[PDB]
Amino acid sequence: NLYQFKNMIQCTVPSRSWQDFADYGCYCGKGGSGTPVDDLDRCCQVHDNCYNEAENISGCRPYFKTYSYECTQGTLTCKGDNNACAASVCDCDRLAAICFAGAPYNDANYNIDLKARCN
Ligand SMILES: CC(=O)Oc1ccccc1C(=O)O
Ligand SMILES: [Ca+2]
Repeated sequence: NLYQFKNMIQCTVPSRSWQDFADYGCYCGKGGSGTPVDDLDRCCQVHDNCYNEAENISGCRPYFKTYSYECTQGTLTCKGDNNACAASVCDCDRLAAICFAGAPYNDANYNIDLKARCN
């Protein structure tokens, strides 16, 4: 679920407030269309796409599904007790968190005008 995703972010990127990733580029946060503005936005595009794919699983709701995961000593793990939906969503989130940690953050791309620049 989003609360868990937020925690994954806090875990792999402890140097930025999680909010910094909540409204960035065309894909990070609410937005979900257009051309990704940079490598960080591409992380979010793939993440959004990953959620769309999981929604195909009957009864699978990525924003709300609680999965089983651990973040200890610099390592994020999705656990084995996850059903297909939970496993898929956990991996979507895990891969995005890792992606965020390796991507450059451009303050200029935070809170951009989605209606004008992302369609
Ligand atoms: C806005 C939202 O509900 O989810 C997110 C939180 C942090 C980063 C990205 C997103 C997203 O939906 O793309
Ligand atoms: Ca999005």
